[PDB]
Order: sequence, then C-alpha cells, then structure tokens
Amino acid sequence: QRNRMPPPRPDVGSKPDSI
Amino acid sequence: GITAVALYDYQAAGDDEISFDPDDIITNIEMIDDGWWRGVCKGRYGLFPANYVELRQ
Repeated sequence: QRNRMPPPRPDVGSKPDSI
Repeated sequence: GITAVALYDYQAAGDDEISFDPDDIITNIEMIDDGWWRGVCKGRYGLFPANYVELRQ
C-alpha cells in the first residue's frame, strides 16, 4: 500500500506559563 | 481579518479554551503565547491549540 497514517502530533494539552 | 483552520479534532481542556474541527474554520486568530494562540468562533473568543491548529494567510 502506498498510503500510511500520519505521525503522532506533539503534546497539545500544554498550557502557557503566563497570560 | 485573520483566518485559521484546524488539522484534526481537539477538545479544549481548559477554562478559557474552545474546541474546533478541521471542517470548522475560525477567524480573528492571534498568537498570545509562544506555544498557544487565540481563536474566535462567530464572536466566541477563546484559546486556539497551536498544536492542533494553524494560522491561515
């Protein structure tokens, strides 16, 4: 097959240190 | 002004963060945090997952 699922995405649950 | 579209579906696990889907493009998107952004959904202001979204030209 010439089709493969994309790699894992980076941590998105992270949150800024200061508003 | 500024438009932004998401890659995949994500759930805003915060108090001031909103969720969006790939087929749901939002406007008025700015970058407040070096890792996070801000998204507006028809007036609904919130946070835009920089890891699950992208700023459109």
